[PDB]
Formats: sequence, C-alpha cells, structure tokens
Amino acid sequence: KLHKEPATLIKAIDGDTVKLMYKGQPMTFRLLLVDTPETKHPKKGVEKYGPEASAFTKKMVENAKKIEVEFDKGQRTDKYGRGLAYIYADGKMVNEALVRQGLAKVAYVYKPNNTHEQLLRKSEAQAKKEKLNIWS
Repeated sequence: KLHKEPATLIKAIDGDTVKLMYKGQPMTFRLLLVDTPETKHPKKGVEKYGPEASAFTKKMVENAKKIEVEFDKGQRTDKYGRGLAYIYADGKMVNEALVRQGLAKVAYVYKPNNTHEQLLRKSEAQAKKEKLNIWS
C-alpha cells in the first residue's frame, strides 16, 4: 500500500518540480508520471504553455493548507537526486490536476513506479477530448 506523508512547501521551481521540507530536510521533488512544458528546459528554455504549467503548480502548492507526498513502489529518487512522488495539495493530486487541465502529458512509464498510470491516462484522455491548453 502506498501512503501519504506530510511535507512543507519551500519553493515551486517549475511545472514539474517543487522543493519541499521532507522529514526536516530540504529536497527537490520531481512529479511522477507527468511531463509538463518547461520554462527551464535544458535545450529549449521556455516552452509553449511552460509559464502556464509553472503558474498552475505554484498556485496549487502555495495556497494549500496541507501538502503530502506519496512515493510509489520503486525507486524514490532519480539520477539528479530528486524525490519521485505524487504530490497532494489539500487532498488533490497535483500530478493529476496538471494532466486534467491539459497542462501536462503522461510521461514514459517505468515499472514499478506506475501505480497511478491508469488514473492519469484517463484524465489525459478527457483533457484531450475537451481540447484543453496543450490540446487546443
């Protein structure tokens, strides 16, 4: 069973990355299973909808009363030392909110870190259908 754990917002970095205080230590978290347009793309810099996705995540985390992180079944940190997790702001999963709003696509999946894959694909299908942002 996956379980949620409290964290405290330090700073929103980009649409897909947020720095949190987890277990008393500052850490950078990469949102699992989603690829958002970035403002800090290593090769492109600011992408189309990058500023929008970035503001959406920032707003969501900054205005939350409670932030919780939920690790999946596999590796919990990537190659760059970023925690890999599903982030919740007042019970709402930020990863899903972005996809539902057409501000992110479901990323290439690496088992066993795919617990919420179907949920996200479902939201992405709806966003595509509604021709939202990325899909307009």
